[PDB]
Amino acid sequence: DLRRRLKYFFMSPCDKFRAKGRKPCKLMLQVVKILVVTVQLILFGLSNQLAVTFREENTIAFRHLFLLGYSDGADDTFAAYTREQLYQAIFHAVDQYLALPDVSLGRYAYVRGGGDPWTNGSGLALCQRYYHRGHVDPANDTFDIDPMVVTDCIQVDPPESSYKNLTLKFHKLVNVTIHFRLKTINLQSLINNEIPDCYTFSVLITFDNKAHSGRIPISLETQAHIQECKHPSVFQSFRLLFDVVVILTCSLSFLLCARSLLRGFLLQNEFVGFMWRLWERLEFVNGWYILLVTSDVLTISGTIMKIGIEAKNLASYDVCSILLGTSTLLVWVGVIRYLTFFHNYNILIATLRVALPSVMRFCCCVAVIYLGYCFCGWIVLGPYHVKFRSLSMVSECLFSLINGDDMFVTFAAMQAQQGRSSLVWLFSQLYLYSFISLFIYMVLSLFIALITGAYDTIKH
Amino acid sequence: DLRRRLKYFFMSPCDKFRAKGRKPCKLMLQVVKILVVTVQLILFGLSNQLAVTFREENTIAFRHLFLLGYSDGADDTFAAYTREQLYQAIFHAVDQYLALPDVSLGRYAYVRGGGDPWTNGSGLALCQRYYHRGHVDPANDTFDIDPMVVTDCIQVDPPESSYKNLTLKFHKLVNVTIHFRLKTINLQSLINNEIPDCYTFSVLITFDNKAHSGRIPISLETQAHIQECKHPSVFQSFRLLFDVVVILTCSLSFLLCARSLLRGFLLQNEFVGFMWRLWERLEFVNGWYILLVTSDVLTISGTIMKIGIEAKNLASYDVCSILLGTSTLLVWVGVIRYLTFFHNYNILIATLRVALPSVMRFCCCVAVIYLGYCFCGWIVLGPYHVKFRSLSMVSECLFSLINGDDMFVTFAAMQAQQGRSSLVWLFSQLYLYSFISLFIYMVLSLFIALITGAYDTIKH
Amino acid sequence: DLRRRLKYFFMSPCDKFRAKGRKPCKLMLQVVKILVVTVQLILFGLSNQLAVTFREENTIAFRHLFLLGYSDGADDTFAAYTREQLYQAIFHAVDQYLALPDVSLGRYAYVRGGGDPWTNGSGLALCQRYYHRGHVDPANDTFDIDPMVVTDCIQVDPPESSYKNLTLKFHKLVNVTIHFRLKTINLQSLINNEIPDCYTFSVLITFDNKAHSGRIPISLETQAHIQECKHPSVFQSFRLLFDVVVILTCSLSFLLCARSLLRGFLLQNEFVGFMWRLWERLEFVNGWYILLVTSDVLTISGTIMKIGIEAKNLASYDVCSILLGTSTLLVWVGVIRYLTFFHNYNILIATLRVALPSVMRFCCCVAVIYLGYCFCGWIVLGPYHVKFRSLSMVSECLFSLINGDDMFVTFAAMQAQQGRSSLVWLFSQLYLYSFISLFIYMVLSLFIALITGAYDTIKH
Amino acid sequence: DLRRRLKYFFMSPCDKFRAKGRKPCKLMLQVVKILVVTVQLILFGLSNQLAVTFREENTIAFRHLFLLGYSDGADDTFAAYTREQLYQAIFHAVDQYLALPDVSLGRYAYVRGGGDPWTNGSGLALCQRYYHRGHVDPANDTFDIDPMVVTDCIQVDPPESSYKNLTLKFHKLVNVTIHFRLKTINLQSLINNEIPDCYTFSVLITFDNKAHSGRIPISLETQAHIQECKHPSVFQSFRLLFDVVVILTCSLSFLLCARSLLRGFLLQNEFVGFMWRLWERLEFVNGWYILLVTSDVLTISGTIMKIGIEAKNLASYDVCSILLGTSTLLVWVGVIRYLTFFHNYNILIATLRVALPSVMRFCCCVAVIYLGYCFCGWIVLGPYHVKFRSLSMVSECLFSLINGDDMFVTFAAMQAQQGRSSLVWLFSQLYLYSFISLFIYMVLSLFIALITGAYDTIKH
Ligand SMILES: CCCCCCCC(=O)OC[C@H](COP(=O)(O)O[C@@H]1[C@H](O)[C@H](OP(=O)(O)O)[C@@H](O)[C@H](OP(=O)(O)O)[C@H]1O)OC(=O)CCCCCCC
Ligand SMILES: CCCCCCCC(=O)OC[C@H](COP(=O)(O)O[C@@H]1[C@H](O)[C@H](OP(=O)(O)O)[C@@H](O)[C@H](OP(=O)(O)O)[C@H]1O)OC(=O)CCCCCCC
Ligand SMILES: CCCCCCCC(=O)OC[C@H](COP(=O)(O)O[C@@H]1[C@H](O)[C@H](OP(=O)(O)O)[C@@H](O)[C@H](OP(=O)(O)O)[C@H]1O)OC(=O)CCCCCCC
Ligand SMILES: CCCCCCCC(=O)OC[C@H](COP(=O)(O)O[C@@H]1[C@H](O)[C@H](OP(=O)(O)O)[C@@H](O)[C@H](OP(=O)(O)O)[C@H]1O)OC(=O)CCCCCCC
Ligand SMILES: CCCCCCCCCC
Ligand SMILES: CCCCCCCCCC
Repeated sequence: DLRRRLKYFFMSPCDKFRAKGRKPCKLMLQVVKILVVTVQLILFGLSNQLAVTFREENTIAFRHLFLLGYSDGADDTFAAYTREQLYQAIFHAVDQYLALPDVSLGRYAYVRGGGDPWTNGSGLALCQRYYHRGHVDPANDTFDIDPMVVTDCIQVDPPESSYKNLTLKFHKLVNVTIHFRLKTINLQSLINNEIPDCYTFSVLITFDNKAHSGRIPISLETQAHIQECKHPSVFQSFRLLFDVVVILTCSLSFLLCARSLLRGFLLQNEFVGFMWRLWERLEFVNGWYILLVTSDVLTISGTIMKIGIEAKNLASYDVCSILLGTSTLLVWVGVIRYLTFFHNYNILIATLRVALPSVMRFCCCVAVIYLGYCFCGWIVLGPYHVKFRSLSMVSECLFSLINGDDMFVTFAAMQAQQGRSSLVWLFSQLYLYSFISLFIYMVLSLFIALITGAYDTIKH
Repeated sequence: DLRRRLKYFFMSPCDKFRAKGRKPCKLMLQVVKILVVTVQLILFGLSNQLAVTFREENTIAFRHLFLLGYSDGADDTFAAYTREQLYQAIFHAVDQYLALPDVSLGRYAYVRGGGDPWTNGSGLALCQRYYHRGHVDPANDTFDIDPMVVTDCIQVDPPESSYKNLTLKFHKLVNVTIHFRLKTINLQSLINNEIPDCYTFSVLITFDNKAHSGRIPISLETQAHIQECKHPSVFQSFRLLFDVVVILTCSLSFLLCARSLLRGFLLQNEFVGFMWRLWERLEFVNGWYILLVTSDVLTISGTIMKIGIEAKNLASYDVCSILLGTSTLLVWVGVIRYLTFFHNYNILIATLRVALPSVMRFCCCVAVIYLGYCFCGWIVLGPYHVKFRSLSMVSECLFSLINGDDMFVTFAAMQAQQGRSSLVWLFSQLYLYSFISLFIYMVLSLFIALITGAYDTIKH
Repeated sequence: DLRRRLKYFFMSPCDKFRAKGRKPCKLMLQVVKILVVTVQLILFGLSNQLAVTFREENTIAFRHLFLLGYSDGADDTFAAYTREQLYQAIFHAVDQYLALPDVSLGRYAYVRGGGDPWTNGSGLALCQRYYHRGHVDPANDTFDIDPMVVTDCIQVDPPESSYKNLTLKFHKLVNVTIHFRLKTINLQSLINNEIPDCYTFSVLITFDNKAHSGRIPISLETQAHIQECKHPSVFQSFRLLFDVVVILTCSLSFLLCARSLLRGFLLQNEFVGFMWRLWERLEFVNGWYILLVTSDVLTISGTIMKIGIEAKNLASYDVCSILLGTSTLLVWVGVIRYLTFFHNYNILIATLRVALPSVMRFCCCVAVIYLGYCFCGWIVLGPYHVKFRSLSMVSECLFSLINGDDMFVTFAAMQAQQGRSSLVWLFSQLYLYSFISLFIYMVLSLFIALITGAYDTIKH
Repeated sequence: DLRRRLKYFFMSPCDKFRAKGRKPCKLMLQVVKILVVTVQLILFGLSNQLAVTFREENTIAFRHLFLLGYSDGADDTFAAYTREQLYQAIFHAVDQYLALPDVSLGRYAYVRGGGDPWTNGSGLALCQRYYHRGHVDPANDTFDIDPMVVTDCIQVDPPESSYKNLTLKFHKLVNVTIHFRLKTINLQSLINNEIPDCYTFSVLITFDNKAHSGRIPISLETQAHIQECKHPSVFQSFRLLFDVVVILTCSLSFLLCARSLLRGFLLQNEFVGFMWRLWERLEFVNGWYILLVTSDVLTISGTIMKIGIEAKNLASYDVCSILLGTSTLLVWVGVIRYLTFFHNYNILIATLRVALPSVMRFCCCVAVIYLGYCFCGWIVLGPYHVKFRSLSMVSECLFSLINGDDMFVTFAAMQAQQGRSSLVWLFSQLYLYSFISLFIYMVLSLFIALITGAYDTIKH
């Protein structure tokens, strides 16, 4: 009565087909889903690459146009050190903004007004921020500071020199910023056969004095707002149709998997009832179907967001990419289920499955030692070692060391400071050698031993 | 009747010699083949190195001569950013072309005419390509584009300034190219005792505006056409003879191996016929002889191509090198057969052979997870990480991570973008840590376990 | 009588609670200790990061202000090679010191007098050191040297050119130094909500001729003396209270652990006495409590030093950081004790414990081979290889090689010297290949085997 | 009669002492030998470091003084590309040579005459080498060359401009060289308390045109001839005594070890004779004593060479360093013998010993595959990949790949050439992926398996 039903429920697709001759719709549906999801992700990535490259190339051009004495690879060290240098950089940026139409290799339009920091009819805002009251007398070890920040900002209209009278309050200066906007048209879209779209680049140039260290870093950042151009004309819809096909495939997969999960739950309820006459009742849950339902939800939501983005109604590229990428990862991981139907592959998959619990437990054991080392290295070596400045950076360095990467440079950075502090150098020697020896000779060896033991258990 | 024949067929060379005292011609033939094939490959590579160096040195000299403000290591970032910069670069290249006889350290001759892009009597072609109709008004978010490309190209005759009147259509410009040819004689051939040959370098300088990003990259490429000089004269054939010797050795090896394979097939047919009174019948096939026949074919074809190339009748160096290198690899791999005749080496070789099937199956299992990670990383991190821009690049990065290479720089690239997008940085942390942990603690451990299990099976 | 007491003594916390229902104060005390110690370390590190950054940024600004022709990344090669270059560098540094008020982006005050090398009223000391008697005649292979060093030093008062008359004794010059001090106020302290403190930077510029090689390296170092500003005023104590809480928690932990250790010792004495009617009697010692007592002592001492430092009465940041970091590492390592109470985690921890003795013995065996290789590589390759200049550097290089890091660059450095000395290049080939092969194929394999054997022993 | 003698012969030092109470002179002699040999090596290395640094610093100073437009890190790319550049470089070098007394920071004396290439009274030789007859007409694809090299060389006397009339035969130029010598005194010897010695630097500047590629590399090399200064005088022998002590210790060790080996041989002869009433008779040979005798010979010879060198009668630093380093390596490896006397260490050492034969056999099996890959990669990728230019470089790259080092850069170098040749890029993908997969997943796994099997054999 019930034993036959339970036996059918826990049977492989091939033997299920032999038993009842039903159509294996779900399996071919999953194959088609993998295909279409991968194709959609590839097309989306190819489309996004072009936009990313356009933005990056424009920003590099802006750095070469507006930053005085800029060269590639200098982003992290580009700074001013004298009052003359700072004035020259600021005035050069403003003059290049005013000369852009006659000098630039790109074609840019000016944007006026549109809220702060710009007044009406103003294209460029040159704003200096300094403390409301600042009296600093290091000679007398004295200071009187009101930390309230005051902004004083000059407005420059593009053509068709009040900024040259700028006077900086160096002793109380917090920062200087230059804000402007440039409109351009992405013609290289025609390479991919699309229609050009209209970009507005919001450019911010920052001269940062918040450290008050005598060194003022200079940076240029851009933010791109993309719109559909309002008058396209190119001499002489199969992308939304594919998105709809993807949505329908994922919807059908979700419905079939949900029906299977519901049937499994009903059978579990029947079994518990008949056994009245949780690790065991959760044996009725097909984890692969949980994974498939999750991937279907992620794909549908990401495809809706993609439709929005490609129509220019949305600009949340990161979230859409994360959803689509995670769903593609899950659907490809789901291919392991088909390999589990064959004995030779199932041996290896079962080995991994039976090893996983002890691997996780050993990871928990190793984590406390690893975290102790992280904290110690951060506190002791952070003042001296560039790779130990932040806790996340320390963790990345230690993790790379565990895997035998970037070891000699880590030792050499401390070598460069051996003469300064001998105690810190000796401590670094002990710290690095002990950590590496412990984690390579003993920890990774035990991971290998756990996997080998699981494999030997499976093979018998 | 037949059992004796089958026993003789499946016997080692030494015991075969004991049984019938026949001459082991094939074994010494294989030894000689390995020797001569390796010698030929070494000579060919030594000869190709000189030509490669000559071409590379000439091209570096051209970059220093013709690119304004060029310096070594700037190939990937060399670009123009202003109209003045572009004009200066173009005019500098043309002026250096015209001044070459009096300034260059090399000796070059001019080439005139000879088809497009050059007219008759013209040495240098300066061509600008722009859209047929281009109206771009980013101010009004408007554009009218006919994507048909128009080429307008100026011709410069070498001496024995109409180009100075060039006017670039910056808004519709697709690219600018400079084409010319230089003839030189490779005298350093005398270092290797050969006869100098005549090179024609086709030089192409590209100013690329296809991105329309305000940044125009500049590159110089060369193509070398090598000929026999028509009037050699050096004050005061044992290379083709060696090629013929190689061809004959490989032909004899091919014939002997083919005869052995035919005999094996005949014996298999006899055995099946007698067993009437495919994994078993393919046991009659000597795989080492399949490999030897393949290597003989590859060596003969590559040697024919090499004879053609060295006479200057062919220029397909890549295919010839691939054929000869693959054949040399195969003949060296064939030395394992001789080690299989000794018990202690055969133990290890048999271990590898019995492990291989499960290793391939586990590779198949690991491949789907790896590919899912590839797709996810490409879509999510490609906009932010230089190592994740293309799918092949993503695969290379992930493969290097599996083996503990370039890990910290991968983490640091994302560190550099933590402030921008926190969600993407957190995702990258999860992505990298999970991938590395999974593939190093569990996957490589299982490869080790598979090999160890195979070894323990062999030793019992 | 006694067996019950001994059984209670060697019981887990849960079963102890069942037996006597006593309060598990020590366990929750240890949890609280871990929490507060970690919080204190994080706060201390965040506070120290700001000061480190302030000092580093000021020093970089000084290098750009005072070193003629300095650029970032040139610290290790910055040098003078002509007499004119050296004079220009010295005079540029002094002129920039005199012009600092009108050119610097920072706000600095001059410091006068205050002991050597400065006289009263002098801000900058320009001192040249040369041998008392030096006659060097390489033409006649002759020299007469009195190695006693003479110091002649010019004093410059800051404003509100006797140094321009400096004449260097080039042939007998030992070095040149420029000493001065600058007072500044650390305003960026307000970012962390603290009160700005007063920094005195002692700047030393060295032109070093001790090698007498014709190349004089130039360096700039700073030493920061931090004080409480004597007239703070910022428009509109929960850090010392936390330190006191930490001290009290660690004191209570120390007392409870000491009481437990004393009770264990008394029980051991009773057991030996009753067994009259050291590896066994030390079984009565709880090693986790030894570790906890050590961590308590380190935390208390480090917290006292931290209280001193934050009040500006102490400047021993290195020792305080080492104490606090080591204590945090120990308290996090102590979490393993709680995992040992659960069978599945205890299996892995016990595996590590039983493997440790043989791991240490094998480390001892490997150490002599490693040290022999260190000495050989230092003596043979040190003259030619940058990574082999010092013994500690050699050890770092070899250790990185063992773990598969920085291998190809090590080979390439010797490749760059193959033409010079063929014998040394061949020796380096043998040396590197043999070391790497031995230590990767055999040594690490044996570490894996030891751990696997221990794991198999534990699982049975 | 004999069994007692054989039993005594094969006994440990402790049990030997119990049996006969003889003095263990050899063991303490070996301890003293290790100590003194290590001390000698350390002192020798510290002494050599100073001389190496002096030579390197002088050579860097020469590069900055004599090479026009030279900067650090440009050694490998420093070249001339125009006739004007080459003339300027040559004339700048000669002018700096003539101005050296008034410009250099070092103190140098001129050397005149003394054989070729200098005439009597000449300090600098400026020599150009070109073909005897050279007619190159690339326009007509014609050339008439007599490869005999003619040298024409101008002589410059130092002061107390015929070279300015140099005319270069650019079309037939082989190279240009500048030779001169400078005498200096190594004053920094006083830092180590030694006596300054007199250096003669032979400086060679080469402008190399042997490629005839239009790019002429420029290099500067030095050769240092060190002498004892003939008139030392420093205001106000325990190194040779230590060398004699080392020689005597090694002589005594050699004699005792030779006596033991002779006794072993005599006992073996007795045993074979009595067994009449080679793997077994070589069991009578103590391999540790063979090693000790070798190390004694190497140490004595190296110490003799060191005595010669330090007296300035010899200049063979490389051979002496190799001898002393190898001997120190051997004496430190000999410490394993003492660990073999203890069971727990002997287990691990015996594991390594019993694994070694199969490890060597597997290395032999792996070598043919590795060499096939080396040849294939050299021939196919050498034209395109910098890491594959020479066979030794290919081997170093592949060995580094086996150990997971420098993998991503190897892939990226080929990425940079994907557009050029797609066939070569695909081949490189297959080549690299297959090599790395094979050698990491299967070969290293089998090394681990061999060691684990040996360990399990030893433990039972
Ligand atoms: C009255 C119906 C009410 C429910 C409505 C929804 C019905 C619906 O989704 O059925 C899914 C199946 C295929 O679903 P599919 O997954 O291909 O097949 C099922 C699975 O193999 C399942 O095993 P697991 O996958 O391991 O859980 C098994 O237990 C079911 O048998 P069982 O029923 O005897 O237990 C199968 O029917 O059938 C269609 O797909 C109908 C196509 C119709 C024509 C389409 C247009 C031409
Ligand atoms: C009538 C003949 C028609 C066929 C013509 C071609 C004949 C031809 O290739 O024979 C190859 C053998 C050597 O060939 P070689 O490979 O050295 O030797 C054979 C292999 O050992 C083979 O074993 P596998 O290699 O394991 O398959 C074995 O079965 C054969 O014995 P079997 O015949 O009893 O079965 C051997 O003869 O003999 C010559 O090489 C003759 C030299 C002649 C003189 C050369 C100039 C001085
Ligand atoms: C007359 C007393 C003289 C000694 C004075 C110091 C007394 C002192 O430290 O006791 C520690 C314990 C808790 O200490 P705590 O560590 O939580 O608990 C002890 C441990 O569990 C110990 O095992 P191990 O940790 O494995 O060694 C066990 O043997 C002891 O039982 P036993 O005594 O039967 O052998 C327990 O009492 O009790 C308080 O903490 C009192 C709180 C009082 C109220 C506080 C304010 C509200
Ligand atoms: C008539 C003698 C002719 C031969 C002359 C040379 C004699 C010479 O080298 O003896 C070495 C031994 C110490 O040598 P040493 O190595 O310390 O000791 C020997 C080893 O232990 C050897 O074992 P292995 O090392 O395993 O082979 C063992 O067989 C010998 O016993 P056996 O003789 O019963 O077989 C020992 O004598 O004795 C001195 O060192 C004498 C010191 C004298 C005083 C020095 C100044 C105060
Ligand atoms: C039948 C249930 C077994 C678990 C399948 C889900 C595995 C997901 C891997 C991420
Ligand atoms: C006797 C047949 C066994 C297989 C030999 C071929 C192996 C080729 C390795 C690439």
